[PDB]
Amino acid sequence: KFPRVKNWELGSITYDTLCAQSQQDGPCTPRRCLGSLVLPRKAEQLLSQARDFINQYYSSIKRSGSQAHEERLQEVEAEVASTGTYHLRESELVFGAKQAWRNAPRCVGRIQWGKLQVFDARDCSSAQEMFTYICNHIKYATNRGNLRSAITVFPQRAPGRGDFRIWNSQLVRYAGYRQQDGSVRGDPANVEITELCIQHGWTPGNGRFDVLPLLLQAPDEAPELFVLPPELVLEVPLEHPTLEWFAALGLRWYALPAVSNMLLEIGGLEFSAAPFSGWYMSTEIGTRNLCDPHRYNILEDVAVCMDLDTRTTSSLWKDKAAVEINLAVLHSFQLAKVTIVDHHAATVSFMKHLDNEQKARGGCPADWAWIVPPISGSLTPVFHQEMVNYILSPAFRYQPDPW
Amino acid sequence: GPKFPRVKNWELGSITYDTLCAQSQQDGPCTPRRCLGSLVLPRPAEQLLSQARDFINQYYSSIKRSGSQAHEERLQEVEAEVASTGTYHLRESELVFGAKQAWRNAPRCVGRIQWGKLQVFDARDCSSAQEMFTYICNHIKYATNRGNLRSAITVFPQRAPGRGDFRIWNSQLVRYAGYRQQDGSVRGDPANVEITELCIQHGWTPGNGRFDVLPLLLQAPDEAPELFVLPPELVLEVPLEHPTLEWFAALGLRWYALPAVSNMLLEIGGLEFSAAPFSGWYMSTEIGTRNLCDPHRYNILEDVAVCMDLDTRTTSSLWKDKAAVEINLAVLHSFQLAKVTIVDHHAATVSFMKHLDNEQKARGGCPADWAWIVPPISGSLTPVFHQEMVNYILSPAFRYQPDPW
Ligand code: HEM
Ligand code: HEM
Ligand SMILES: Cc1cc(N)nc(CCc2cncc(CCCN(C)C)c2)c1
Ligand SMILES: Cc1cc(N)nc(CCc2cncc(CCCN(C)C)c2)c1
Ligand SMILES: C[C@H](O)[C@H](O)[C@H]1CNc2nc(N)[nH]c(=O)c2N1
Ligand SMILES: C[C@H](O)[C@H](O)[C@H]1CNc2nc(N)[nH]c(=O)c2N1
Ligand SMILES: [Cl-]
Ligand SMILES: [Cl-]
Ligand SMILES: [Zn+2]
Repeated sequence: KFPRVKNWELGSITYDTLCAQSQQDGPCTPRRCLGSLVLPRKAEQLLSQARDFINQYYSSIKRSGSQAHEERLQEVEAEVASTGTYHLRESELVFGAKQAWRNAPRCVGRIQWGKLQVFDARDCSSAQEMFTYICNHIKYATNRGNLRSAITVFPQRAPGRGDFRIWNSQLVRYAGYRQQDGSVRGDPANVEITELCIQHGWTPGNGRFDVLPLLLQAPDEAPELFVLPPELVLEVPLEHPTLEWFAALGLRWYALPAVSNMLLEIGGLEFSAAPFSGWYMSTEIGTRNLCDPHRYNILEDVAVCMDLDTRTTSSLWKDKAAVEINLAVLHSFQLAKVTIVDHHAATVSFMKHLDNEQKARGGCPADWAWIVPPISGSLTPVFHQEMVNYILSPAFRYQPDPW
Repeated sequence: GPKFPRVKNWELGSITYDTLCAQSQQDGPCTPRRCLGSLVLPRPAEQLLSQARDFINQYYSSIKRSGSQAHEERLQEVEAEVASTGTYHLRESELVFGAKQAWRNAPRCVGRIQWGKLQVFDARDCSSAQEMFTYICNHIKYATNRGNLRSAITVFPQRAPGRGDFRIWNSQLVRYAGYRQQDGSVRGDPANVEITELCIQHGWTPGNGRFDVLPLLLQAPDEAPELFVLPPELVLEVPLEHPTLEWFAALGLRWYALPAVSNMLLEIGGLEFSAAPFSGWYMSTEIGTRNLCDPHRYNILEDVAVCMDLDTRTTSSLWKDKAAVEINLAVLHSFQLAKVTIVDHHAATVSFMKHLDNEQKARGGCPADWAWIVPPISGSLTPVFHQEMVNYILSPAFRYQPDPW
């Protein structure tokens, strides 16, 4: 029937009835679970999604059945029947953006979901205008290190017309230059975007942390290249509270995590450019970005500096170096007065969020493999909590690369 | 592309397709509408015969005699036996193949690289609780081997029509007592509170330590379980010390050498073996992270962090992470010093990636439960974190079964 959901540390049980509201298939079947896969393998419809969303909106303002609610439904209907599409009012877009964050199964930061600044950028007609909105978004969100969550929404997709797109996967990305002796200098995750930039006329650097320009694209136009003003990109030098040699590693990370390659779907409408930002959880930087073998891969370097036995796995040299790197990220962001949350505090807030949502909506869609942090899993409460994963709309979705 | 799940490793960029999942004949808990992958326990002769035939086919394939005269004859013999008695019996070599294949098929086990080297003790002649005990002690002595641990399974008689099961009530052959206290706390292992109280109900005189080895409650068919004390010399333990933190030894922590699971059901060709205890050797995180640091287990994290003089008043000091690493190191160092087989989570996961490649070639895939395969500390520092996995049920299988009481 409905999933019985148990927490194995406390022995407490809930039941998810929210999943019954899902209208979209995930990748699992009774024959086999594909829950660990990162990406998906691959007018009456629009109208029914539209109506459902308008229903969500009016219920949320506690005015279901009001004349305003009936009129709005007819507007949507008349617009679709005539034009094949429709448009949201700003207040609907604001509600929609918040629900999409709220519904995002892979996000451990959802306790913050109702606090989101929404910039309406739907009156955008050029890449140059896109750039101006983006600079303002960054300036607002960064806020001298007192980070504020925000989203900017660019014009929706229209049939038989190219999309508005930001080609970069994030607003801030460090270059990855592939030197022909096999290796990569910089961030291996951004090799393809770096090359795309150079090809579109960017003068490349040759450092480990060169901030990339943005490639911005208006419909059916070649993308345009814009360099972000260095004073807009707040960055944090990494040092360690006790290990003085750590700063000599020349490591740093940027303050603002702003994803810019995802599609925002609201009521059947699709926003192909809608970058969103919040603040970092430390493990993203300290564990994944710096310690992944296919990223900066600094584990061995830090270990050799800590004079650890690199010869055998059984000395746990990797685990020790990783802890210290995460410590340095936390220490450095704290010294710089830049908002950051550690994985213990984040997962503790998520448990509170699960409980809030259980009372509010009867469940919470969550992807266990993503919610549990990449170091010290079972040391956090979420490890011991069963979760149900399913797709609710409004939603953030992946979409193909524009190139 | 091919019409099978596509499986990617995000570290290496390499891609495989799982075709083995096509052979699954039993559903798990997921649907296209919602994934239940994270749940720990998810919820007639014609039915027996098809399970039986499938297994005999599997057996004859494994010896490259599929379609042979002996194959058709063994099939014919299984149908005849089921037809006249409602059940059938496995030849010795079929039981051995079945036991190894159940291990090979176990989605939650990271140690499967070793699957082909499993010593199978045939105990289907056992007729008493006392005899079960003799078999179990023999298993323990062989598997323990003075610290040079050897994988083994002992198989007691199958479930039979209208007759009680053979059962071992304890969840493992070695378990530390958990004594419920007057204030509500637990002395010992909280995981074992219930089995401890059952032992006392059945006549065990209880100790009062943190590490009292429990007696075994053993049940022969249609009889009350009998109580058996393991002679201490048979139960190898390892006192825990740390290679540099000299005070760690003073904590008086220890763990037993042999992980031997005893409450699972071994299913083969529809036959059900309700008592089939199996053992290997530990991965160090099972002891160092889960058993010692889980909040609902021994919960020693704060004790150790205080000894290490860490800031336990704030999450951002990473005092939990720091203490947990040193505890795992102590586990590894103590087992190594004691010459008792053990594998760290890095070596174990590397060996499992090797296993995945072997099985891709041998069977076109490998059923695996990501959440269980990725270790409870240092997750993304191990190669399995970045490997997509397909989970599904194959038979022969080890299955959960309800508690006997
Ligand atoms: C405010 C503090 C926030 C924290 C601490 C946080 C934390 C996280 C973390 C750790 C991840 C995993 C990312 C990865 O491993 O690659 C994630 C993913 C995600 N977050 Fe949040 N987040 C925050 C704000 C937001 C906001 C404002 C939004 C949208 C409005 C959002 C939506 C998402 C989405 C859609 C993903 C999945 C990304 C993907 O699948 O590629 N988050 N978050
Ligand atoms: C040889 C060394 C072995 C190692 C290092 C190993 C490792 C592990 C680990 C770390 C787990 C996770 C347990 C947990 O978190 O509760 C596990 C589970 C499991 N193992 Fe292995 N194992 C080994 C041998 C065996 C053998 C010999 C068998 C059977 C013949 C086996 C069958 C299983 C099964 C069925 C589970 C799942 C149990 C459950 O879900 O309660 N393993 N193993
Ligand atoms: C709003 C927000 C806040 C935050 N702390 N992290 C994020 C995600 C940032 C992030 C971190 N590592 C990696 C990625 C890339 C993910 C790519 N997808 C396709 C798996 C993104 C977003
Ligand atoms: C053969 C074998 C080897 C090994 N290293 N571990 C095991 C599992 C032992 C084990 C460890 N922690 C916890 C448990 C309890 C299992 C809980 N199941 C029933 C959900 C069992 C078995
Ligand atoms: C294969 C596996 O699904 C994949 O590597 C996932 C695991 N969990 C994750 N969790 C987070 N937060 N971010 C990730 O990129 C991943 N990667
Ligand atoms: C809720 C979650 O499924 C549960 O805590 C699981 C997670 N992964 C695990 N993995 C292993 N090896 N052992 C476990 O007990 C668990 N517990
Ligand atoms: Cl990032
Ligand atoms: Cl154990
Ligand atoms: Zn699933």
